[PDB]
Amino acid sequence: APGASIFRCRQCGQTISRRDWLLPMGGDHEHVVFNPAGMIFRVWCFSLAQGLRLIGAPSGEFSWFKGYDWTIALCGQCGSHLGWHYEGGSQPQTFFGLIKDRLAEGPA
Amino acid sequence: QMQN
Ligand SMILES: [Zn+2]
Repeated sequence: APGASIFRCRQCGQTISRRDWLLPMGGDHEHVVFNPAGMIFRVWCFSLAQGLRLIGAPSGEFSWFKGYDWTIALCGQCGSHLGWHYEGGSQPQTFFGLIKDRLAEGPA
Repeated sequence: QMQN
């Protein structure tokens, strides 16, 4: 009966990812970053996610992860901005950078 | 807003 196993959208409960899918990018699953509007984000990297909607075409501008292009990842249900999808890199080719405090962690 |  684990209580930490899955991540849901904090705003609506949409199923998004699992603890098992945490990815230590550059040796840490957590990355503390800011965007050009100076917003600070505690980003958890996941190899896999579901229930998102990826919007727009990938951009390399201001990428926090060298060699990766990002798209905005919204909650596919409620439209909450949950993070970004990263692609175009190597090892891994793709992953998700999700904003920790926008997810709720709990049992399956 | 939502830029990475
Ligand atoms: Zn949602």
